[PDB]
Amino acid sequence: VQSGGGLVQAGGSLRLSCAASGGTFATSPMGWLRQAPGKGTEFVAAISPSGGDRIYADSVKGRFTISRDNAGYFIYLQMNSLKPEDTAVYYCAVRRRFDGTSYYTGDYDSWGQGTLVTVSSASTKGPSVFPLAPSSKSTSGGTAALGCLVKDYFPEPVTVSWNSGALTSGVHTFPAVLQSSGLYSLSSVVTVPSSSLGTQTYICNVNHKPSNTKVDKRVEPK
Amino acid sequence: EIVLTQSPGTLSLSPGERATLSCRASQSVSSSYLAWYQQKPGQAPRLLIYDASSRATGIPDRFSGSGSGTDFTLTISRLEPEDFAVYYCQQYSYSPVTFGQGTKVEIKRTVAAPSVFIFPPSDEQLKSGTASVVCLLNNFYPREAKVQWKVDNALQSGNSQESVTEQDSKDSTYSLSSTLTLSKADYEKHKVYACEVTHQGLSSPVTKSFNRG
Repeated sequence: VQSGGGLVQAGGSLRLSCAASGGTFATSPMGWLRQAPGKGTEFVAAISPSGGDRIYADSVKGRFTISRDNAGYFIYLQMNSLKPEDTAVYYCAVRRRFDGTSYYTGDYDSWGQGTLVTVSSASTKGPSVFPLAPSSKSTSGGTAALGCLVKDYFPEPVTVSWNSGALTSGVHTFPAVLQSSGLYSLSSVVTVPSSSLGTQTYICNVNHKPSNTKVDKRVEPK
Repeated sequence: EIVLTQSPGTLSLSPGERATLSCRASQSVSSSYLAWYQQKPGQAPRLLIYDASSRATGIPDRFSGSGSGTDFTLTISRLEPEDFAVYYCQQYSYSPVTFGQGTKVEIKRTVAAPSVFIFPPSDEQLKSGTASVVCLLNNFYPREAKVQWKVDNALQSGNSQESVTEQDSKDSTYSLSSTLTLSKADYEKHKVYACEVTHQGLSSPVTKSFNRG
């Protein structure tokens, strides 16, 4: 039985708890695992029956602390300096097998319980803008696609245009999606004739007002 | 509380056709205190109907509501271009007021296969320690597709994000981006980067790929 999750902002802290729903896992080694949204299970931390050995995923080492009590009723995971990357559904588990290392998630058994923990980014950040270089050479025929990857910004929205408004047909600016880093990312792409590439300039005009980040980037072959 | 469910989840219809949208309640909605809303991206829902069958002021005749008890219907007797949107039912008979999960009304057009392109990460970006590879599915219909990343024939999972445009206002197609993100370390530990696309318009899945260079 669990508790202590929820919503907190980047730089917050939470202390999840794991209460024994049968009285004693006091003699069994215990672990915390997490499953991020759209992700698989990953190891977080573990602790030997005595509380002596304590083990931590690389991603959370330094920030998270696993601890327990002596009666084997309570195992804890103190989660400090929370990042958006820590957004996941967490659960404790009893290590009931020894098929490998104490890092091996497959050794741990749980029963479908989880606590949702969400870490909401806060800072105003402008995007980096990378080119999506044309998909074929300027000597090939048919249609070419190119674009701009507008990555790692917060909050919504950004404005994207091509040649400060000169190119609009064939343009698709994708909806921003919140990355696992709590920052948005989107691509803007355009299809053009292959033959045309070398004779015209394609520049995305990204403007992120919340930060007066305003970038224009030439997209050309590699 | 009263749980409302809408069916179907998506209606695909041609301009001018009639749309029939259903709202089912988990228990009786007293006095027919049921409302319908239209919702378009970036806009607050727009009240169409209240008391199950009364139009709000200025709402066109082609929106009509009926039903009682646990079953309600919104009819759009003729789909105008501006009517393709998401539609929600709401009950205000018992607190809390509850909402359905929406029925999307989209434009049906002929099946169109996607044009697929793959983009490696730029030199610039790798220098930041991260690599994004983008797969573009351009101008397809219907909306459903499958996009798998394979790195050295290894099916990838958990490290890709998808995004889909709204239905194009000119040709009624959709476009889709899948972006596989990994560190520079994990990037140049590998050779073949492939995007595999399955879609109804294609006779067999199309794969576009590059070898990191």
